[PDB]
Amino acid sequence: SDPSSINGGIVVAMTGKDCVAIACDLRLGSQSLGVSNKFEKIFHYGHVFLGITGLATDVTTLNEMFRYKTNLYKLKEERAIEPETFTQLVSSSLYERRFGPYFVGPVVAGINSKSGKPFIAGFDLIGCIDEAKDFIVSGTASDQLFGMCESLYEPNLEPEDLFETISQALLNAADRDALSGWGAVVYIIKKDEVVKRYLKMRQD
Amino acid sequence: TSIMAVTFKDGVILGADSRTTTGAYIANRVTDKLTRVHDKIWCCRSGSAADTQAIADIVQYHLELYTSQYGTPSTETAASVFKELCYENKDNLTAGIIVAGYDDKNKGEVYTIPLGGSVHKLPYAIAGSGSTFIYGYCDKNFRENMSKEETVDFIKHSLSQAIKWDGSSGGVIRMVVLTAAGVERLIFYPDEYEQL
Amino acid sequence: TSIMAVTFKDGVILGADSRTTTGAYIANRVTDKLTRVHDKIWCCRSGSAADTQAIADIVQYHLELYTSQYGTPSTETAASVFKELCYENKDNLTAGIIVAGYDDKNKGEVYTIPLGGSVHKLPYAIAGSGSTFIYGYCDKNFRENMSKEETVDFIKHSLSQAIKWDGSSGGVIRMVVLTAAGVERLIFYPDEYEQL
Amino acid sequence: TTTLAFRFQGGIIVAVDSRATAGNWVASQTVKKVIEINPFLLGTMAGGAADCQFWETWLGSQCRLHELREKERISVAAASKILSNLVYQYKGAGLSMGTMICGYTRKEGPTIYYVDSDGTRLKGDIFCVGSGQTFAYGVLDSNYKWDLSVEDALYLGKRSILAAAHRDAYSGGSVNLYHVTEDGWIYHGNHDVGELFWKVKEEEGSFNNVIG
Amino acid sequence: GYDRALSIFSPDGHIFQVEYALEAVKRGTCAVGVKGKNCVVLGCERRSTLKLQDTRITPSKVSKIDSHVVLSFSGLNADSRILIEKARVEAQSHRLTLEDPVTVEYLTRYVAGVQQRYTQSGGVR
Amino acid sequence: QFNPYGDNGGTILGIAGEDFAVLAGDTRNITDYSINSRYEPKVFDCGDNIVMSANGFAADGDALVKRFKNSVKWYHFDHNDKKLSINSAARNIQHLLYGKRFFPYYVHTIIAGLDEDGKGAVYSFDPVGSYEREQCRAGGAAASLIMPFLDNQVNFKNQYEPGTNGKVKKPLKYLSVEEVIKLVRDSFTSATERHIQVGDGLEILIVTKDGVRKEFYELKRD
Amino acid sequence: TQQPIVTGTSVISMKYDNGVIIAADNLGSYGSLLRFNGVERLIPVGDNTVVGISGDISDMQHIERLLKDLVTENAYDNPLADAEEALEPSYIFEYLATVMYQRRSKMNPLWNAIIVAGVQSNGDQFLRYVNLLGVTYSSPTLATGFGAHMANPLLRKVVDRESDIPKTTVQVAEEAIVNAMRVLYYRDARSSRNFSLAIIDKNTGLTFKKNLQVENMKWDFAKDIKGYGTQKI
Amino acid sequence: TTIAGLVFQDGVILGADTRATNDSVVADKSCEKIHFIAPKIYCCGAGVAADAEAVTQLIGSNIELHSLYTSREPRVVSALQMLKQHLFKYQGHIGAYLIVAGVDPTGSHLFSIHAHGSTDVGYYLSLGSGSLAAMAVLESHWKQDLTKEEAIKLASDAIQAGIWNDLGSGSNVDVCVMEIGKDAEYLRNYLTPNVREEKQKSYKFPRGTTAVLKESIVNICDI
Amino acid sequence: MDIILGIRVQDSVILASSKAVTRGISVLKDSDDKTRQLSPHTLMSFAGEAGDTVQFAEYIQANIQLYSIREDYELSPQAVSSFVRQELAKSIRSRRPYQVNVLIGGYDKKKNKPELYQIDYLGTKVELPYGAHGYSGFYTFSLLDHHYRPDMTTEEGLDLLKLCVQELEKRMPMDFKGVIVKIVDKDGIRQVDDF
Amino acid sequence: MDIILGIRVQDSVILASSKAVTRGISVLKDSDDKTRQLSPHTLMSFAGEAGDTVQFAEYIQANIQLYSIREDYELSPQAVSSFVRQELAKSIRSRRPYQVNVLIGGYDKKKNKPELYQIDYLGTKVELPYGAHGYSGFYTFSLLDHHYRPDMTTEEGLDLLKLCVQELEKRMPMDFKGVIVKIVDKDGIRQVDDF
Ligand SMILES: [Mg+2]
Ligand SMILES: [Mg+2]
Ligand SMILES: [Mg+2]
Ligand SMILES: [Mg+2]
Repeated sequence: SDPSSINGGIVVAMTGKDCVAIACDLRLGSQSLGVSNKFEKIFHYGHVFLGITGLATDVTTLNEMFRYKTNLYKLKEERAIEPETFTQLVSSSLYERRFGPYFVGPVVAGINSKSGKPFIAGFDLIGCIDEAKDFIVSGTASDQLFGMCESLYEPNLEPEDLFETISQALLNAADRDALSGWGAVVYIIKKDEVVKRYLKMRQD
Repeated sequence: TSIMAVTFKDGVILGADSRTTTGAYIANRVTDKLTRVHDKIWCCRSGSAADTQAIADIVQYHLELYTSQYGTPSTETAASVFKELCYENKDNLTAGIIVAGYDDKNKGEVYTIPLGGSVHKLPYAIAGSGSTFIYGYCDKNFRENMSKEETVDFIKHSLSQAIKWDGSSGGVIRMVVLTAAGVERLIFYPDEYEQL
Repeated sequence: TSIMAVTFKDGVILGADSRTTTGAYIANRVTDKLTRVHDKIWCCRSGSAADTQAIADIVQYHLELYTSQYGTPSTETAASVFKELCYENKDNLTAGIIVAGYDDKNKGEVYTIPLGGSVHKLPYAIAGSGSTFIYGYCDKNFRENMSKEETVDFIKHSLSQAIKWDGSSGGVIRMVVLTAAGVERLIFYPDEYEQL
Repeated sequence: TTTLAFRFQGGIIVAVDSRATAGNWVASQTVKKVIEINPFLLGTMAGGAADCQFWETWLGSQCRLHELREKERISVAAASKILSNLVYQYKGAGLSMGTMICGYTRKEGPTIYYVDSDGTRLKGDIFCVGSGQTFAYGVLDSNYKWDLSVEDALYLGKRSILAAAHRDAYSGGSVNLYHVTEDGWIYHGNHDVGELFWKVKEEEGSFNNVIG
Repeated sequence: GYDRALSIFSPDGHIFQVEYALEAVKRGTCAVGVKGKNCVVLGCERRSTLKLQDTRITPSKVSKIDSHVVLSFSGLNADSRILIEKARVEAQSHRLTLEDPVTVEYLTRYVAGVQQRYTQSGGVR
Repeated sequence: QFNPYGDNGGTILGIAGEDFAVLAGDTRNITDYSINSRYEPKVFDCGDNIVMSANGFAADGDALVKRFKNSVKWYHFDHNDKKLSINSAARNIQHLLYGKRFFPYYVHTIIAGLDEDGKGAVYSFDPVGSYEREQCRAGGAAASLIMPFLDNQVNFKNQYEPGTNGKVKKPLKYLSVEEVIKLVRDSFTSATERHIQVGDGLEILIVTKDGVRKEFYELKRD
Repeated sequence: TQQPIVTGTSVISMKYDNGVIIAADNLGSYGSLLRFNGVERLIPVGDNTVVGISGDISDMQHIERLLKDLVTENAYDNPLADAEEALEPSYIFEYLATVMYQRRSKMNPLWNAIIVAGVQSNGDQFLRYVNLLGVTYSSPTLATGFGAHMANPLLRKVVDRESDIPKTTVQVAEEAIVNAMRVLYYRDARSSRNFSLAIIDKNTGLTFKKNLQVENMKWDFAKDIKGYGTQKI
Repeated sequence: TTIAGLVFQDGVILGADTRATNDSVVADKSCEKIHFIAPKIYCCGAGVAADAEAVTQLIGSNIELHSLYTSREPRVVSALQMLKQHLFKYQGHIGAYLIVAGVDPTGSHLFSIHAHGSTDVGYYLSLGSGSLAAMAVLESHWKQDLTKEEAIKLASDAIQAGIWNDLGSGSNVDVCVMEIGKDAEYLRNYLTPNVREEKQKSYKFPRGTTAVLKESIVNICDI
Repeated sequence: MDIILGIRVQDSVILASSKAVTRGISVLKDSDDKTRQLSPHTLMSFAGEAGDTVQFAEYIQANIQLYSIREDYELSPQAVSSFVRQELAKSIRSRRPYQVNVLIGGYDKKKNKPELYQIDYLGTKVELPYGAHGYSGFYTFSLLDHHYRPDMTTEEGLDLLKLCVQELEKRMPMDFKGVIVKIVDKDGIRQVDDF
Repeated sequence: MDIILGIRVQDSVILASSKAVTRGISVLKDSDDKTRQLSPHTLMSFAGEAGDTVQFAEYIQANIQLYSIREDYELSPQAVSSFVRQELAKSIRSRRPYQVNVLIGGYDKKKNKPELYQIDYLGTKVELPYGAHGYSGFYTFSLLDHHYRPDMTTEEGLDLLKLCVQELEKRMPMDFKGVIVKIVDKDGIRQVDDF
């Protein structure tokens, strides 16, 4: 009945030294029934990464919407959109549906190509921006993620250390949520290389 | 309903209108809401007519049996018996009762028992739907140790206004005077009190 | 809320308390409920604060535009504009407004506009939650063609009682005097009016 | 929750998952859903955890009193009916129970009774109860035979819970196995579903959909 | 209710009401039970003081408690009907709850228990 | 309509070591968005080397603890001052809770102590009396924030040995009392940051063969 | 199950170095009608305890009678009724807390919030709260209703933790209580100007102050406030 | 949320806490609830956080265009009128509760604004779940002709009362001071009374702890 | 429980009752016998709320068996049906009523006649040549009205019953997993094992 | 409508859809084809609310056929599924939403690969090796998880499907009256007439 917890799933994002990480589980369900173990929740538009939890039809719809908008942005601006600007575009787009909202929990992650500054942001379903220095959490196990991140996180982690921290935060949070899990992906993002890693986890 | 009781120098006076309504229909225009539980202990009834009559009949029984054993009860004792019934059966009662009485020791006393079944001893009390419209008037015009004639005028003027504004109140203004001299009934008709 | 407007020999006086509540919390204890729609046409507001402010702002706009075209509007005209907004939007408004004004031709006039959006021209009017407690007092004490000092006392005593009994009313008593001489604001503090 | 029990040549297999949830939140992965009524009788937990624990512990007390008084092992029929008659008295009050009472006596042989909080009492060969019951039934129905060995039957019960643990969001954690014989039940271990899944995937060639 | 202790100990450690109940049994018509290898036989005396009796309808001395268990008695006839009724009810109650008919030992133990209860309950003989 | 239940917030945590047990709880008591008390003890010594906490609706929590303490007293009278073992205490608490099955004590109960072999023991109860022995159990408001962290740091879930890449699990080595207390403190500090009902103070009761000891630590008061 | 009819608003209280202070206004409200202006809601029990009660007044009068009956009962066959076996604050509280929890457990509560303030035999300060649900708690400052939201923040600035209690004198504590009562009069629509205040001190005993008034009120700034936005007159 | 506003000698000051809470969990520990409308007009936002931000930005945009059109510096009464008329139109469905303060050619002003569109004038105001705690402090200590140093003290004290005593409020204190004839000074993290203590342990993992199925390079570069 | 049918022919009563037991989502059993022998020549089939059906049936069975032992005599089908009706009629104004519908098929050894009684959960009794409970009558009664004769043999009664079950299997949405069929005549009660 | 199953094997997609149409009390039909050919190598099966299912299916069919004529070209299965998803995603925030769940089985002639897409009424799209809608997955997925291989032949896929239908016929309460089975491969769409 609650649209934000029909399909399930989680996203977490973290900052490190000259890098950001964003990660998500791979489950899509119909309440108790597991439907797909390949439903990725992280997308990218140039060098800006967008994770989206919540109702899966809206996750797909918003991805297609921001692809549309960032493509037109690029053609007109003659440059790729930056994380700070994209964050405002996500907020605007969500708030324009104030009284018929998309049931989602978006998360932005990326590095500003000109300043080199790591950037993360989270939103509620109507576009309120949370621009955290440390970490952003989203989804059906957001409480569990808050608990993991708040203890596991320390600032200025190197990319390969940050990978371990965000992975362990996601995995152990997902294992305490019925509607999350069934595989996981972690993106490690630096200024001009991005590594994607699929994690091995319990499949129940 | 508009009811009040007022203490004065020689004792206490209870006052009431005579209207009983079922919705907007006046079921009885000459109701007697001033009721006797003992020789010089009376009460004014508001709320459910069934409930307040049932209570008053039980109290009258309790004070009659009290009198046979222990002699004349105090007004405080009568108020206590009313309170006991109202408080213990608060879930199944809609009763707002003012108890007024005359002792020779204590003189005129007034106790008000609202919906909850609490007791409040007061120099005067007002109650019933029509009382809302005269809180201002009664507070400005009441004095302690008034004469009989002044107190009759105070009650007459007060209930006149309560009747004027409240649709649920109307008819005749009945009064009962309680003093050492005895028990006096008074009645005041519309043509008298409306022109005040 | 306790609000009133009273006509007298030289014109009209509007009076109000200053309490605004959200449930039992007093959100503002120094509210100004006497509001200006034209130079010598004011109103008292009761009901939804949002609604009455929205209405009063629209009326002020209508009378400003009236004045640019047709000269000074009558108090009756102001009451009519208020009524039109209240009556046509009765389903979406909770507004109880008293309109008071001074012409040189008509002198002091008072119009009350209750919830339904009806209009009633009166010698004086009372409204707001606290007005229920002073219907008796106001009816007994109002006279036509009072002096300024008598009318100020009448409003001060009346709203004093309304404040005393109504939890929703309180704070300072604000007043606005409308005469040929001009517009005078008055304020009365708790230590003054509580001892009356 | 996923609980199953089935009769076969070598007695009864009982297999259960270990997960308990409160909404989406996974409260426990280490729940004991087989109640050890006595050394010869087992019961399964589904619906209300307290209702199943309390009244099947109580059932053990009534079975003990029976054999003291009658100098003989209580039948599975009589044990199950003590419980069903008890819960039937409470019908309407809001008890929540779905359980298999499992035993192996001389006079009856291996016997399973499905007992339930609206008063149902059914004898049967195969039962599956819980949110993941439909998944377990699929594996059971297609592979069940009377002439299964004890080893193969234990695996079938283990594999059927795994099927449910994978698909059903409210089932998982670990698999507890029991084998009921005439001389009593025998515990066949706690098996983590995480470790079991990968083991079964590789050895059996199943779950090709899942990347490992 | 009538609570009077009728069955009580005497100085010599006897309960006279229980012993006087045995004297009522001594007066009753003779009953005998003999078990063979694959049967049991119950024999009963019928006193021939009473002729003109209707033997079709007169209460028979042997009573079925269930289809597999019988009860005969010696003593007060009216008293025996109360024990027979209670036993018959218990036999059906046992079938209903245990899903098995009573053993002969169980049924005996029940009837014997009822008899005992009436030797230390108030207001009963 | 009269609602007989309420929510006084709070969070509690029980951990069973090798030869010890801890039961920790925050000292904040709340209703809605108001603080009732910054120091209202929630974990109690019940005698016989058993510690108890009934978190949730504080009136039912106080009632249950009071009744259990009394049950320990009467166990001594009735059974010749025999020590009530932790397993026996647990079963007794089930009957206290299930006794009100149709008007429950609205609490999540945890007890801690030592079993009859001297090993650390924690038992966990739902409101109507279903119970289980456990190694690690958080209860109350911020339980969802604490348990994932404990799975990872006590039981070493999802942690494997470097160089093997998933093939060899990190071995389950035994934690000392000092190590457990560090994890308790860090759990509650993290919970305090992200849960509004958790804060003010942390009281930990430690149970060993020597007896029951107390430790108190400040938490953020916002 | 009932609903409260005639009601009393906030009871506020705090500990200081040698004892406790408790206060409550003299009003019995009938919904939004300020019906009864002479209601005493602080009820002393002996010379060492004061019970402050808010909520339903009929239930308060019942509790008042229970406490009066408690004192009578304690005196029965008790030569030390006015000495070692006198009623303690802790005894009175536990009794009330038992009654409150039992009544809620029969789905028929006494619709009140109660603060028991007093000083024990050994000189220790006693201050504890109980309500219609049987919920209990203790703190250096306690308040009911609106007092919880407005008085506690002010009183906690004086005594923020246990170690602030020995540093707080009776003059400072009373001052804080009196100021809190003024703030409640400004901001609580079901309060009154008239209140009672009780001090229970381990040296000077029970001082009960009746007919106090909120004074030194700031209203003068109201004259300059005009309209709700754009109005200049 | 605890937000407050009060006036002093030749100015007005706003205060706000920095905690955002969805249900019982703290979503953000350092958010800005004092919103920019114009260079010398600011707005404290309570209620629904998105609504308070969105409504201030829309009115702030329209105020800027108005300022350019009229060649005059914007007035607080214009921001007030535009906000209330917008909020009234939506009948409370935009759940914004705001305290608006600023300096303009007319002088210094302080208003409150409720979700349904009612406005109030005040010398000291507070809104949000911590308003009662904040107002207790303001009613105790506010006086006429406060100095700037006294005003900042009182404003932060009012917000602190909310932080400590309201579970809805927490973390740090933000302040904005608007004085006549001066630039407005926005003092974010004016007070920092809730820094987390150092942790007992370090939870940094050994490298290789996490099991990995697959590794791949993501192409983010233009074709 | 779902379908229970009854048909009284010349010299016997035939009762047909479905085998399925469904608990919401899954069919838990496909061989359930929804009947109890009350006496050697009286059979009762039943359908209604889970638990209550069997509890009621076994309670009736116990009482009739008690009567048989006490009197050394079998009650007539009419007498048994009146006893059952009264218990259901008592039940309907209880705190929690038995939601159980029954058919009672019996052979009266005194009159040498088969008898079928239909009793619903309210205690509404009717003697019929053929009967059903729930939706079973909606599908089958048009066939029974057409083909039924009072002088039918047992074999003709079974053939007419097959036609009724075939119509149920065609037009009913639920899979009731076939029927167990039992015959009540002068020799007692027996089950038709192939149907 | 009730059960719709899909399985993608080596070189084809197999869709199995129930034949029953029930309107409350009675089964009105037992030969209903719950599918439409969208293009020569794309088939869509459907289940959901009465009326809306066929109206939606035929509306999609018309639009894909229109595209085919305009461009003289067959859209890929992926393209068709994205078009169908958008229409359902548009629908869910309408005045009255289409309550329709679909499976799209297609053979991509460019890539030489079978493709199965599962789309629910909300517009939730997933590409799968096997899929179902409603309660069908609850019974069948444990069997498919066990036996499925990506290199299965069409004959092996049909045998695995028979096992799924047998399990449905055993444990489902409703009689869905068997299934029509259709195969989508490089040669187009054909119906398996004996199943
Ligand atoms: Mg999971
Ligand atoms: Mg699972
Ligand atoms: Mg009248
Ligand atoms: Mg706080």
